[PDB]
Amino acid sequence: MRLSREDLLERSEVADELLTALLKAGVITTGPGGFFDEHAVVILQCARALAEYGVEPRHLRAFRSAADRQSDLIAQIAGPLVKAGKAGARDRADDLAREVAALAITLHTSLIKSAVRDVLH
Amino acid sequence: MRLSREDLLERSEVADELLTALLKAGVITTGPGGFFDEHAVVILQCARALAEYGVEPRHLRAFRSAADRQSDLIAQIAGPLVKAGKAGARDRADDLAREVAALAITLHTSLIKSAVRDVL
Ligand SMILES: CCC[C@@H](CC(C)(O)O)[C@@H](CO)C[C@H](O)CCCCC(=O)O
Ligand code: NA
Repeated sequence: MRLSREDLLERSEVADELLTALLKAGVITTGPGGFFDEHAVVILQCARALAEYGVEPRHLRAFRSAADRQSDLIAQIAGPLVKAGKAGARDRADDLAREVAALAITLHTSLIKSAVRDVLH
Repeated sequence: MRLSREDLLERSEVADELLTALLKAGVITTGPGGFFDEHAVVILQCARALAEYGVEPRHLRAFRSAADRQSDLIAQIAGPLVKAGKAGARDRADDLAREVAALAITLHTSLIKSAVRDVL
């Protein structure tokens, strides 16, 4: 989805001032057309909950820098697979790259959960 | 959630060689108690599927590197909340620290999904 700023605030139930803080810290960004996506809703809701635990938007800036680097590693794997999707009537040619990107994200997420478990216990 | 190496191989359904390679490369590890967790099963499952698409275990090292650094940032945010847990009559409670850690991971995952969709 393509959400305006106001659409994002309504869906997230977060204050405009928190969104402004997250934008100015580079944590959240608009997509290339200047809209927000569905992930922005979740990011803003998590950021609000985290602010309530004393974590200010500027302290999430590292998460974003790391996410961008990981996204590039994932694109290296999935990008060349865009052309390899089945293109029959019933197919959509992007599905294979999406599947591969999703596997990589799941892998990565699980690695972080694992590493966190270990450092907190 | 405390899995032996055999439990991990049977649950993940991957070849012994793949696990061996992932261990050697540092991508998968046991916890401090010496065993594997439920996350290891998912990691192995995903790694096998990714291998089928071209991704060698060696190539997953960059993922592991990054995940460890992210866990260190998460520990810095969540670690101080261990002592703030709602222990009740107990001496300890890590539930707040776990919640903060879970939020942070969700946020980070969502940041990745957003960036991937943009790049692709
Ligand atoms: C939200 C759940 C995951 C997310 C995974 C992805 C594409 O970001 O890696 C996907 C679900 O597969 C969101 C979109 O529904 C997929 C549209 C195709 C875009 C793509 O190929 O990257
Ligand atoms: Na956009």
